[PDB]
Amino acid sequence: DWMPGQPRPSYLDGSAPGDFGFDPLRLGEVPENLERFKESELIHCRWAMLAVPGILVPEALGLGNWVKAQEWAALPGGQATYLGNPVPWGTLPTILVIEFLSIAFVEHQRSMEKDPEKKKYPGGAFDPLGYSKDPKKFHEYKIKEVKNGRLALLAFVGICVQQSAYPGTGPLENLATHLADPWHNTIGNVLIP
Amino acid sequence: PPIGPKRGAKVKILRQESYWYKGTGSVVAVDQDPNTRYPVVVRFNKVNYANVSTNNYALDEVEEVK
Amino acid sequence: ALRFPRFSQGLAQDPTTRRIWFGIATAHDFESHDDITEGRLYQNIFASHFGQLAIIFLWTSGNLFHVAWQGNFEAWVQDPLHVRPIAHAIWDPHFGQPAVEAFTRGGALGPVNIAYSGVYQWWYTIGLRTNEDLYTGAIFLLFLSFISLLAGWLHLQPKWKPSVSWFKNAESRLNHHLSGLFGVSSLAWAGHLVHVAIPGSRGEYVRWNNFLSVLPHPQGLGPLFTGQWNLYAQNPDSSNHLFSTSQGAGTAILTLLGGFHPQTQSLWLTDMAHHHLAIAILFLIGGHMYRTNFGIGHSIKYILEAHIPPGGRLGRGHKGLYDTINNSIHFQLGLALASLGVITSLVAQHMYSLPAYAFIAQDFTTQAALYTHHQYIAGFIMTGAFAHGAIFFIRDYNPEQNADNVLARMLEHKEAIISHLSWASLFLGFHTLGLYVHNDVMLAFGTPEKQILIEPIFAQWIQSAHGKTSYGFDVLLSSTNSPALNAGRSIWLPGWLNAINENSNSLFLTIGPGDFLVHHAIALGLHTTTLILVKGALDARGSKLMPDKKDFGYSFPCDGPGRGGTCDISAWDAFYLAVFWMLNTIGWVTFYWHWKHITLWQGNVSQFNESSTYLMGWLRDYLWLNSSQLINGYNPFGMNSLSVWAWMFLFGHLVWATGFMFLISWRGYWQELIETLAWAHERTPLANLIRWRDKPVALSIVQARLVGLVHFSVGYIFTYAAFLIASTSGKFG
Amino acid sequence: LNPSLVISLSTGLSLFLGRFVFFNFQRENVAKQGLPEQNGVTHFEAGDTRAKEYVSLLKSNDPVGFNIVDVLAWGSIGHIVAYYILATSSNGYDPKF
Amino acid sequence: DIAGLTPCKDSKQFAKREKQSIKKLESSLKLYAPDSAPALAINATIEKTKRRFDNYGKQGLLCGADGLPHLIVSGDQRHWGEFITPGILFLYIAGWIGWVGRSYLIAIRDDKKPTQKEIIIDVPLATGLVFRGFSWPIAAYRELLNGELVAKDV
Amino acid sequence: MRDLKTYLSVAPVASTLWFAALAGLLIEINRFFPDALTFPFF
Amino acid sequence: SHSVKIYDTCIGCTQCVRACPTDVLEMIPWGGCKAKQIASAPRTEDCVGCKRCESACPTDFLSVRVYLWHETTRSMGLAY
Ligand code: CLA
Ligand code: CLA
Ligand code: CLA
Ligand code: CLA
Ligand SMILES: CCCCCCCCCCCCCCCC(=O)OC[C@H](COP(=O)(O)OC[C@@H](O)CO)OC(=O)CCCCCCCCCCCCCCC
Ligand SMILES: CC1=C(/C=C/C(C)=C/C=C/C(C)=C/C=C/C=C(C)/C=C/C=C(C)/C=C/C2=C(C)CCCC2(C)C)C(C)(C)CCC1
Ligand SMILES: CC1=C(/C=C/C(C)=C/C=C/C(C)=C\C=C/C=C(C)/C=C/C=C(C)/C=C/C2=C(C)CCCC2(C)C)C(C)(C)CCC1
Repeated sequence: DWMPGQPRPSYLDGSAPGDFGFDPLRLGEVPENLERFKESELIHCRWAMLAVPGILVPEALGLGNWVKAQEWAALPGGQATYLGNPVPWGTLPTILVIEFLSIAFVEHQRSMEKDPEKKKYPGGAFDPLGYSKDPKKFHEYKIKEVKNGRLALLAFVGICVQQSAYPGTGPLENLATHLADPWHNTIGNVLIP
Repeated sequence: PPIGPKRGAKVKILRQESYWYKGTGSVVAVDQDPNTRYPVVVRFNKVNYANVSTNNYALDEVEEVK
Repeated sequence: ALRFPRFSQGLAQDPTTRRIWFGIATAHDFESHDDITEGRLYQNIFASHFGQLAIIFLWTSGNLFHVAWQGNFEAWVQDPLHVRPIAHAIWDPHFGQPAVEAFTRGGALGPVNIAYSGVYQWWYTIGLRTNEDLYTGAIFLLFLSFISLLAGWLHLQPKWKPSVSWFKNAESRLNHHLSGLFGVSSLAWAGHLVHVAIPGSRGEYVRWNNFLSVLPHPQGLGPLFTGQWNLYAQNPDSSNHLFSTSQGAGTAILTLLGGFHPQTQSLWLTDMAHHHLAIAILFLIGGHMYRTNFGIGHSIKYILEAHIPPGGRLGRGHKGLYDTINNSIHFQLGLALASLGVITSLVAQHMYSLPAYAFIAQDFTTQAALYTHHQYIAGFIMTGAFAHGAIFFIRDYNPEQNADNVLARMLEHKEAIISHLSWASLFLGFHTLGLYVHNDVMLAFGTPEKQILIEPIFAQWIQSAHGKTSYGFDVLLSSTNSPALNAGRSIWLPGWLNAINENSNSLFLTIGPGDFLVHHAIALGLHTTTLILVKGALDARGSKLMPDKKDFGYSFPCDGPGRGGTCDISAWDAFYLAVFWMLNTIGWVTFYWHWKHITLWQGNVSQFNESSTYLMGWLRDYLWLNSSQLINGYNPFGMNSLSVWAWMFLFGHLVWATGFMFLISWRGYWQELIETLAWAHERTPLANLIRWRDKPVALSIVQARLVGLVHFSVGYIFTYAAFLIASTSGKFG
Repeated sequence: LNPSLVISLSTGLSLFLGRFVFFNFQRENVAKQGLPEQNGVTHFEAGDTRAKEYVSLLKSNDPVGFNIVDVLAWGSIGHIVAYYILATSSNGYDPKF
Repeated sequence: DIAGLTPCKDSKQFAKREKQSIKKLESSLKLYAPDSAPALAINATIEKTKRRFDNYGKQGLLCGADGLPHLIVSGDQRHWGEFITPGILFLYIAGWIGWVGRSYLIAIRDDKKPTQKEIIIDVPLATGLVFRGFSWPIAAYRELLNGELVAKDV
Repeated sequence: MRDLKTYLSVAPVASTLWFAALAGLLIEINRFFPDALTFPFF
Repeated sequence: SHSVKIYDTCIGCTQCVRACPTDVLEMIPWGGCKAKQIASAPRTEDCVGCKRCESACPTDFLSVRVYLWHETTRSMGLAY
């Protein structure tokens, strides 16, 4: 339970992977809304779970932070660089067009399915090692996935707010700044400036 | 067996052209003789624009409240 | 029939004079005529539209012809700043010789009128130079008037009248009006500017006889198809250019600069051509939305029925509104009038701050005249927009077909709407009048430092965010490194910041306490007029004092003196009351505009800034002070050319006061008087050999209200027009 | 830069997308929205002569049903894209970071 | 400064107004006697003028080109004495009045002849009710949470 | 005497007294703290 | 001639007939009320439209209604 001693919603019993009875705004009071919301939750969680390593790893490497790495684009002679090598097709417009075409194709492909259990767990060509063997370790894996995903979303929004507090910084620069004087470099200095 | 609500009950008006519409009044007499289309006599707490405080009503324009 | 009027048999059998009066005032209410169909109503309205189009073309024909014939245009084009434009000649046999001498100005050879419509500046701006252009245009307008009349006739016979369900095809009409009527017209206007007026302001005279042989740009239509549009803006007019000459002229045809033209204090022509091209593109692309004969597009009814929020807070949403709008003409007219009224006062607000015509910002009287004209017309249009909503609710509304959608829900909590409008307008009135009276008392006692002077810090902040640097706020476009100022610094921000930070134009004038107080008065006016009109609309189907009002029509006198009395209970009567408040509100607005501008044009802005905060200031320093020349237009020692305004001023005061009669005295008194007079006449010798054919009767109740209101607002407009024109024209500054 | 190259590239991409990616979704949305109706019937069945669908040219020999109208719509989508790209790629405009 | 307004201590126009008004008073004074009662009244008014101008100087108000004091109601903290704290005072007193009135109305609504107590006040009852407005905020809060402030089914 | 106590609580007399007392209170406040434009305390 | 209509909520109090200044109204027998009486309006070509009858009716809402309609000599109250 998300709040011990707090009555559960009627429509949220505790069977769904991740249901801890949390919906104070009753936005899932309609079932056909709740199905879309479950698929939506998993999509967001998966994007953030893939994103936060993409934000931490190259900064921990010898590269620029997640904001700095997307700054050539706003200058005319823009040119990207992966692992310190000038991307041949690095210019902006080619990248924008390619991104559009590919993402549109795959996302419409996603929209064209109506299971609605496949909408969140399609599997098949997406489950190579076949971890969908047993329906009891399967539900366990579902819970662990959703839990890590909510943690990942928490961390991504934390990254964004720390960014807008210290413009021109990275997350690991923030961790270094905080380990450099723990009792003095904390959130107080940005809530009571 | 008589008709209608009891004498001195508390009823709600459903005749929307009435001044006391969706308000409440107290029954005082229910004409039992059929051939009368408005048997219930209801007395109200406030007067309407014509300075009148009682009116006749049909059986279905009156709904008992508690 | 067998008598006038034919459309009403009930009026035709009326043996009193009423028959004539009401015969005239019911002639265009087609839904109330005997033997009316749907087809007859629609076809009548179509032909009537065509008649109005002919009217408009004939009127503009008249203006062109008359300034080309009795006018001043040719001399005005040679020096727009030092000559007064003529409207037309005066021929009046009651004139005496001194008045003849007094009105002969502008270089004319006899008495004339000076024009204040602003047509010389507008026609000069778009290309017309000599009297033959004006004659040409007038003849073409005569032609278009005749063609309008011919179409109106043609679409009334059989073999040419359309059906009711042609008129009910909404998707078709919207496709055509969006891409055809708004987009194609704007494209062709961009064309006229690119081909005729942009050259016209560079020395060349392109006309019908040579235009196929003059390039508008050095590399015509090359860039457009190769894609590099930027070449069309590669060489703008330099900022030392003289309008109708080649000195300092460029070659660009489309730009985006932002500023004003330095010499004429007007918008650049290239900016306006580029604007019209841009919006014509937008309209053309957007006119391809709804579905027609070709199997693609949208169903409006489906969009309306699909928009219902789950959780049922809007009930059944918009389900069924397509047929409520498509079947009611009063609904559609109310919508049309509301949109047109809002954009009419938008025209008013944008034409004084961003003048489009060359040398019009230096003609102060035309500025004031145009602003007041367009604001008053917008106010009337608003009152009509709300009146046709009440007519729709009475006549064409169907409850069961709108069950539980947004409309019936509006009807279902009318008390909560009216009560909160009432609260808002009470609050504004109390505090605004209270602060004005506080300030007046403070100054009567000689303590102007005890005034309550609230500073409008939000409007000052918004002006800073546009790049004004008079309040030191340093926000968007007024800061140094913000992305807003950073992203536009190359295109329009130089010209914009240059114009907004100049303090002799009207682009975002400085504001202070006086502006705060008068703006809250304007808000009070808008809220109270809205309260009256909305209450009249939402109570037109019935209330508690009369629950069956819908069975009586839009307009009727009363329900007698029973139930306490029911004078002025129809929805027509709510409209009639709201017209007074509309007039008062537009009065406050235009008084504000004219006082601020007349003190700015005199280099005496501190006068307004000090006197505007208490009502004795408005009465003495604006009304009384600016009246001397007008009322001296004629006096025991002679008359000057202000005479006609000094006269008109008094006319307006007279008509207004006569309106009080019809509004305070009511019918019974007059009817008894008339019975007395009828006796007197029938009894007198040599005069009873003459017999009237209609029995004379007093006017009707609703008729008396209408006639009183008409006198009142005619007097209103006339007196204010006379004073405004005479007090600006007398100073000409 | 090369105008006709970009023009036909954008047009061919738009038309391919219309015929191979969204053709189903679009047909389904058009089916479920339907013909505009007044008072319960379509505009023809209320007496409007000029408001009858053009059955003749809509029919097509495509395997899926692409016709002249889809070509016009999607092709001009591609043209508008191509012209935006051309204009702002040659306009010399530059913001600043 | 804020909206271009400089402080009344540093405003030359503010001073000019002060001394102009003061010596207009003292020109009206030089009559009737140097000690008669009119002279005493005029001198009292002069001293009151000095006190007023100096108090506006102390309180840190903003002056414009007119030389008169202006008011900032935006929420800035250097100026809460201008609008927000007198506004809190007003809202408190107004709620007090209205709350007492509503509780009186409710207290008499069950009488056989309620109108008799509307045109002829029950003064001991009102005397018992006047002082509940002192805590009207807390009471109104717990009356909103109770589902007790809004007449149900209206 | 009881009738007088009732009469003194009729609407016009009650309002007259209420507002005369209120007027005295505001008058004396302004006689002590004159020319207030702000809350100069805290 | 104006229109006058009687509705079945009438309690047959006769107050409307007593009030008419031109004798438009009338009582007729009925069976729908304790009075076995109902108002009727047989002579509406003489109605001046004063609504003196409506001020007299006690039912809520009214049981007699006057709809002003086309005007004549008698309806306008003209003595000439
Ligand atoms: C100067 C003339 C005047 C004034 C002051 C008003 C004022 C008002 N009109 Mg009105 N009106 C007028 C002319 C005027 N009207 C005319 C000519 C017409 C055409 C017939 C109308 C038609 C009209 C309509 C149809 C409506 C109004 C409404 C209103 C009220 C709007 C709410 C408001 O602003 O809060 C208050 C503003 C005030 C200015 C009140 C001022 C009075 C203060 C309180 C004086 C305080 C008294 C003080 C203690 C001393 C008392 C002295 C003692 C002897 C009693 C308001 C009281 C609307 C309304 O009722 O809103 C709910 C409304 O529906 N008016
Ligand atoms: C491309 C095809 C097309 C075009 C061009 C039009 C054009 C027109 N139709 Mg039509 N219509 C069409 C197709 C078309 N229709 C079809 C297919 C149908 C059947 C569904 C209809 C059914 C129909 C009906 C039933 C009616 C019209 C009407 C009208 C006229 C509107 C009134 C008017 O002139 O105001 C002019 C409007 C504009 C110029 C555009 C608006 C301008 C905005 C508001 C502001 C302008 C800004 C600018 C600053 C102004 C400059 C000011 C300065 C110069 C002084 C107009 C000329 C009405 C009519 O014909 O009256 C006789 C009307 O009754 N149409
Ligand atoms: C496109 C705009 C438009 C259109 C098409 C209509 C159309 C219609 N209106 Mg409407 N209305 C409009 C705008 C419009 N209105 C506006 C802007 C207002 C606010 C003023 C109103 C307010 C309004 C009301 C309150 C009513 C209508 C009514 C009507 C219907 C019949 C009108 C009629 O023929 O009576 C006859 C026409 C007249 C009597 C006009 C003659 C009298 C005028 C007012 C005097 C003109 C002043 C004077 C001569 C000029 C100055 C004098 C000189 C010294 C200079 C009709 C369908 C009436 C109706 O029948 O209900 C459906 C109705 O009661 N309208
Ligand atoms: C300035 C406003 C005004 C005006 C002009 C009038 C005028 C008149 N009132 Mg009136 N009245 C008014 C306000 C006004 N009242 C108000 C506000 C109220 C409310 C209290 C009343 C209440 C009232 C009552 C109760 C009575 C009158 C009566 C009269 C008439 C008196 C007889 C008379 O003198 O004939 C002469 C006419 C005039 C003096 C008007 C001016 C004449 C002009 C200058 C002549 C110009 C003619 C012109 C060439 C026409 C041709 C123009 C062409 C284009 C058509 C008169 C026509 C009384 C009456 O009817 O007497 C029999 C009557 O009993 N009034
Ligand atoms: C430049 C000319 C200006 C006028 C252009 C408008 C005309 C084009 C559209 C008219 C459609 C006619 C519809 C059928 C209407 C029709 O022709 O029906 C003929 C009409 C019979 O009426 P009906 O029985 O058809 O009535 C049904 C009505 O509901 C239809 O409106 O008889 C008359 O002609 C009466 C004449 C009175 C004339 C009164 C004089 C009015 C003076 C002003 C008139 C307009 C002038 C305006 C100038 C300011
Ligand atoms: C009664 C009725 C009616 C009528 C009604 C009316 C008359 C209404 C109106 C109204 C109105 C009169 C409205 C208005 C409005 C407006 C709006 C709604 C707006 C807006 C906008 C915005 C939002 C903006 C934005 C912006 C931009 C764009 C940029 C700059 C900045 C800003 C922010 C400004 C009808 C017939 C229908 C029906 C029946 C009933
Ligand atoms: C036979 C066939 C084929 C072929 C096909 C093709 C070849 C296609 C196409 C097509 C196309 C190729 C189409 C197109 C186009 C279209 C359109 C429809 C267009 C447009 C445009 C627009 C409409 C606009 C323009 C403009 C202007 C005019 C102005 C300025 C700018 C803009 C842009 C706005 C194949 C073998 C494959 C298969 C089998 C069959």
